[PDB]
Amino acid sequence: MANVDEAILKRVKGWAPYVDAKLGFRNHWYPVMFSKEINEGEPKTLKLLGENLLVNRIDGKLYCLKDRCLHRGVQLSVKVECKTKSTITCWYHAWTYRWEDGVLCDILTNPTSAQIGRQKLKTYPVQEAKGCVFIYLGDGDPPPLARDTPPNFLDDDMEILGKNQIIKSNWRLAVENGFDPSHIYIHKDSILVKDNDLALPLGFAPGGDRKQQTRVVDDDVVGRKGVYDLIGEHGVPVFEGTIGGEVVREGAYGEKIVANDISIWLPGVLKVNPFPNPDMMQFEWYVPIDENTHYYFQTLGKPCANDEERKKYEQEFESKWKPMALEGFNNDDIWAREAMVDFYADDKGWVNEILFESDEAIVAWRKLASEHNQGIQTQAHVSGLEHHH
Amino acid sequence: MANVDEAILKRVKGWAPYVDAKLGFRNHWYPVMFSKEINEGEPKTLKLLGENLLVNRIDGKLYCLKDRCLHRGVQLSVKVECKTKSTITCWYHAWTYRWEDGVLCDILTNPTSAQIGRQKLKTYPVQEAKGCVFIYLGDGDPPPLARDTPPNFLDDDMEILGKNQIIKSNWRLAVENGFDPSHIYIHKDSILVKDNDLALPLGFAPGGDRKQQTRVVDDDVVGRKGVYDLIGEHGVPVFEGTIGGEVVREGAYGEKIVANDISIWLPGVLKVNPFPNPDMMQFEWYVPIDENTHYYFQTLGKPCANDEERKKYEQEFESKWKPMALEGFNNDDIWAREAMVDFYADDKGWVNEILFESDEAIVAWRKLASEHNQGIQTQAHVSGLEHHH
Amino acid sequence: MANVDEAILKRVKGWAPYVDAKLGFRNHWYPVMFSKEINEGEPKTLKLLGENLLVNRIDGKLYCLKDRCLHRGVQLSVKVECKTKSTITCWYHAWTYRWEDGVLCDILTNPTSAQIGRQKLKTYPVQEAKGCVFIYLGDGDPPPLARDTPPNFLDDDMEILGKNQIIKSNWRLAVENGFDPSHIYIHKDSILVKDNDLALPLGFAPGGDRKQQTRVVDDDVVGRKGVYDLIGEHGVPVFEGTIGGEVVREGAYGEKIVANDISIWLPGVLKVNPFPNPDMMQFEWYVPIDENTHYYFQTLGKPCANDEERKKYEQEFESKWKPMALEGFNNDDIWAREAMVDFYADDKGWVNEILFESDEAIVAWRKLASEHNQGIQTQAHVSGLEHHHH
Amino acid sequence: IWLKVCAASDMQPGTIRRVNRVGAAPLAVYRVGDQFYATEDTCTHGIASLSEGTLDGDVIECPFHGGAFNVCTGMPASSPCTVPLGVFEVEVKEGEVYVAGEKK
Amino acid sequence: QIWLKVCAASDMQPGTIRRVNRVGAAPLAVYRVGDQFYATEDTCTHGIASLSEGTLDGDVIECPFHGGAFNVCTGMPASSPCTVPLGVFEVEVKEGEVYVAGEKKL
Amino acid sequence: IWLKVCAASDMQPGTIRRVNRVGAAPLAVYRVGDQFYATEDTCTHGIASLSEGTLDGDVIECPFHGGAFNVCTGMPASSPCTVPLGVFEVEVKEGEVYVAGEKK
Ligand code: FES
Ligand code: FES
Ligand code: FES
Ligand code: FES
Ligand code: FES
Ligand code: FES
Ligand SMILES: [Fe+2]
Ligand SMILES: [Fe+2]
Ligand SMILES: [Fe+2]
Repeated sequence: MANVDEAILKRVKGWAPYVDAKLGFRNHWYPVMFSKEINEGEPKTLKLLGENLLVNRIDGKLYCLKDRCLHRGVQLSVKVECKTKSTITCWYHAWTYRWEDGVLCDILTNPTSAQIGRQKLKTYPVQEAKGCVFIYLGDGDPPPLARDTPPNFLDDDMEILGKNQIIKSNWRLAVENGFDPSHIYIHKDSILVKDNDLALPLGFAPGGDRKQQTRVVDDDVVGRKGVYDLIGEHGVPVFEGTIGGEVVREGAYGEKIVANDISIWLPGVLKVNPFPNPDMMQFEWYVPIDENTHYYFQTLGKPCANDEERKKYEQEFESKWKPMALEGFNNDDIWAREAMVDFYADDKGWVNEILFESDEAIVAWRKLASEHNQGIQTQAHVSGLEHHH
Repeated sequence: MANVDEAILKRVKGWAPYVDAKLGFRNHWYPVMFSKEINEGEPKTLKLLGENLLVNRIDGKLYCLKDRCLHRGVQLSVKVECKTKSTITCWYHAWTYRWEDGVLCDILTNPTSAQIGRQKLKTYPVQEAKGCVFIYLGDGDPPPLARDTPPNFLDDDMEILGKNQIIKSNWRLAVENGFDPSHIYIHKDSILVKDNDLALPLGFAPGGDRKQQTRVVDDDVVGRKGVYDLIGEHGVPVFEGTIGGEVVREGAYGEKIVANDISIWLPGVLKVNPFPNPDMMQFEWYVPIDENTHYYFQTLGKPCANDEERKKYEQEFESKWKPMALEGFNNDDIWAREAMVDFYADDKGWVNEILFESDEAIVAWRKLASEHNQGIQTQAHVSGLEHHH
Repeated sequence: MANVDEAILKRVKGWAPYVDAKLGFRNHWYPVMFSKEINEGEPKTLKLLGENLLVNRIDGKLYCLKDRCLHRGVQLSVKVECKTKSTITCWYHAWTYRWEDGVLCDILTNPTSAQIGRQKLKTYPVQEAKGCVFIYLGDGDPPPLARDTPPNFLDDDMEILGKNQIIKSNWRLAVENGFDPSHIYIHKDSILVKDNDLALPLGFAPGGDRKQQTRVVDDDVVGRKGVYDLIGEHGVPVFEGTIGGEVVREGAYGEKIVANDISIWLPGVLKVNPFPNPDMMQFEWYVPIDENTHYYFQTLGKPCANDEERKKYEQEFESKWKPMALEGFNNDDIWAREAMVDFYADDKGWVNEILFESDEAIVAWRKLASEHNQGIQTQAHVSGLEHHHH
Repeated sequence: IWLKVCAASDMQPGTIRRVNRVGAAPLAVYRVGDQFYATEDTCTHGIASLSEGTLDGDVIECPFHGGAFNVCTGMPASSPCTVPLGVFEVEVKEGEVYVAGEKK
Repeated sequence: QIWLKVCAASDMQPGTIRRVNRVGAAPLAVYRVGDQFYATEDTCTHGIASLSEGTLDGDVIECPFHGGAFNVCTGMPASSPCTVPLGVFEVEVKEGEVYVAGEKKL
Repeated sequence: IWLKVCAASDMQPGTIRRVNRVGAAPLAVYRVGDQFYATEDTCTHGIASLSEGTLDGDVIECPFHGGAFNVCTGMPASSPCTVPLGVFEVEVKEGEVYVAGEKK
């Protein structure tokens, strides 16, 4: 709330909460790194939803504390001092907190201080699943991780591999680009198309009514909320692009049929199936770091029944899928997102954009996100919630 | 309209519109490059009055389209796709526009879209004259280019040669420095003064009444609006510089008399005649790129009766006039403009400046510009004009 | 004088003026450089309290003029033109000013201008003491320099040596870090501790009542206004830091007793005595340059009876004190200050900070500064005062 | 040629009714007080349905970006709309609402 | 130490605050809201400020340091930045004398 | 010495009148209520003509930057002005306004 000019929010009556969520949605799980990236007793720093956080692994378990001392607000990470296995001591005046509950249990500079045991540093739930580290950037008891994950990601036999990086664009631009039916046009020359013999249209000529363009999911048992892109169920795919009726570009006529099952889910994770191969799936998150950047958390999943298969998949991922798909295909998505930054940077693009038919999918997502998000992260959450009696 | 604190505009009653015109004046022609800089079928990018533009040459004629797709607001130039001679296709979802009128004539990703033929990308008139490319950054049918050019620039026999570059200062600081009668002091040690034996005073002691210090032209046969600097008509040239009665500096006692006919014209172009030699003239524009920068578009004109004289002039321009005058003389004007940035950056210099006699020329220009400009460019023009019923 | 959100100032009822003083206090003397850094006839530029200034030495005496021409507001320093011994001429339209009174005495581009003799460029008092250059960033005749200096700094026998540099943090964060009794913890691994065999606790367990934690000075004959940190008078120093009752860190058990007499004085200068050695003192200023930066003006004093002792002191300063103390000890203070920038950058830290016992010293300082400062510098002072006398 | 849309009483004051036309773009019929007007249903600025917007007097506000049109003239009333809406004459006879088959 | 004698009920005007110092313990603050009496710890839970030096508005006490506030009856935070509840101490008037509990409730 | 400006009648209260003097800088005459005052016409902050300014009571506001002076004392009343204005003696003899040759 109060993230965007009220005049602008009053204009977008169909999805104001979404436009206001420049910092992301609070009270949702978010992947921030892979398990193998955080080692025992080796605290790591990160910024999520605008908040600086510290993550550490103690006796194998992950703990998350806000990286900001309660005293004078410095980042503990400037000079980490973990004097005991279960605690971290601020380098400034030695206020010491327990990783398990953030309680201020000691203060080396004043053992008699009345603050001892009467203050608590913010902590956030952390959970590891499929080799990924998820942090619940929210308050109170967290919901099951499954609620904030796409279908099948947590399947017992689904082997997950991936890559993560920081991209310079607001998370919403990333989400919309990923779920944008017609943006497929930017991938027409991707090495993956030719190299993996893909069938890939240039776009779609919609068919049927509005309701038929998507399937809004709000009745899932685990509580997940999302939208499926069904433009291809009544639409005629475009393989011959014309200008003035003359053919100037053609789509790809490969044999492999992929990405005909696309869905976006809160808090902001896309599921493309099957992709990049007929027997694989891609799940990618666009995690809010701050108003201008996000984590592009990419994962590819493929069923594996045992170690031999998991190992085989890993070798194929490193030598083919990572360079050819995650990079060779999605790299164009990265600069496309960056290209929309200016138009939306002053929040005016949310009013001036001129949409066309396929954007019906994006609109469905904006409405779903606005109605089922679990909270709007505000700058006040970052500095400290304010309230006057 | 509304670019500066209202409290400040309320104080500068003599020229409020001018102080408000931080982004320049809309509905005027502006030179942005030389004809030789844009070849057939090779689109060029530039920013004018804060707007990103694309210029292309098709069948020898120039066309200008706003470099911002109507759809998601990306710059078409990120990845230029001119698939047919007369059109340009956005790299994102393939919305295709005609260079001639900006009409959205096709959409490769959805040939059945109802948006086809119902939208138009902004276009701006472009005209080439004297080897220079002028763009009418305005709306509706443009006025003759002559209205926005100094007298004689378009003379049939006038041979124009020049240079262009981007300078880091608001356009108004550039205009004022150029039309400033006393700024001649910064040129006292210019190589041109000695090398071309120029007579150059340090300044002028005004004579007569202030009304006689300038002469405003409110209308020409073509609608020109400008001001002539007449400080030398009744003033006394100052060649000796004294402090406490002692001589500490001297002006140049050369034999060549130049720059005794100086005028400034809307939208912001200076004419110095004769300069840098008794048989030449200088015409220079200070074109607004954004609030912090401008194009310093310099040109030297010399009447030529035949191809022999034009060739000779070109040789003299390259070997002498460009390096000795355009660079050797005007380079000091560049850092002078940059030096005024801080004082006016917070808009407070427009209130706190302490003017003296020779500034009557600047005041006349500010009033002329305020009363006869054809429009104030606003940030809303850049993002999209707004009006709420 | 409106430098911060009014809602925030209304909340900090105990030291609102201080929180509002983001640009520093006007009408106080401030050191900006050392005497040996400004030579005869060679104008030097610097920014103080947000104002660009020019300092010149003429016949050995220092003069200070604002580095902004009255005409079109350019910095005269872009191209310095001192055409006569007592004047400086703007490089743009040649408006000429006298260093002694800032009067516009000539204009080379128009010697008949009505502005000549009627306008005046702002000048500021400048005084040299102990090899340091102090500028009175204020209006009207200045008070004695001693008012804005800590006790003993100006002692005839006190030989002053030091260094100065620009640090990226608001001056207030520097002041509080310096006067902070518990921040001594960040110095536990300083090379000075071992290399100079110092006794240095990790912190203090306070004793006595609130008023006993400090000594607020507001009756000094010279007008000095400051606060003494008396936490060690009733407190039990901490030499064994514990977590869960288990010792995890120890203080330094050296023989040299230092820093047991610490005081902060307006406009923002700390005195640590004795330091870094039992026979020396440290005086350091945190001078406002702009809202994001300050000069960290460090000086060390040691009584010297003659040139012989002054030379030995200089050699030791260069070989030991400067490297081992001013840098080896204080460098940690530099990044500590920088570490607090984000929390207070939006002014919100002034409301959300959770203080503990030893911060009583900081509170005393904030209150002293709020009540006894000689003026709040504002952005309008920087650009040009604005008003309507109604 | 005229299209019999509905009974005047089928619309409460201040409401909008979308009229689908096979092989053609849909129209929007607005009841402002006791008067009826008609325009194309699709906002000229995007893909929004004006029949799902907000009627304030004789001005229809688009549900997507807040753009607006005067339903009587079809001219834009609020940005970002810039392209005029197609207007259709409406006639109410014997309590029945008819809308012209062609824009005008 | 169960019941600490504070003062005569008559010694406190409605809407005032009185600090009660205790040897070996942290000070308390006794508030008079109308004709009723309440008590909490005197030290603000957000720092080192003395609530008896703040401003009482009805049954809400505002800290003089950062503007945080608490409800004097429940001890619950009423305004940011305060987040930690105050310990509440029972207060009784016997024979016109005000007494405050030596141990906080619960 | 004394210069003849005009008849007190020619000036309505709250108005200003510029007085051009041969071979000398211009003056400004102000009529506040039923009293007349005079000062240099040129603003001390620059080259503006105060006669082209706005009079509010006994305070004249410069049209260039909004600085102001009290016309009776010549003392600065509004920033950016800082240099006091030169004041000239005025005398109304026989319903006629006269201004002194030099500043008082
Ligand atoms: S800022 Fe962390 S203990 Fe003081
Ligand atoms: S942003 Fe250009 S076609 Fe979509
Ligand atoms: S800006 Fe200095 S003399 Fe003009
Ligand atoms: S789609 Fe109607 S205002 Fe944008
Ligand atoms: S000490 Fe009470 S609100 Fe901070
Ligand atoms: S010239 Fe009068 S206020 Fe500047
Ligand atoms: Fe993509
Ligand atoms: Fe010049
Ligand atoms: Fe320190």
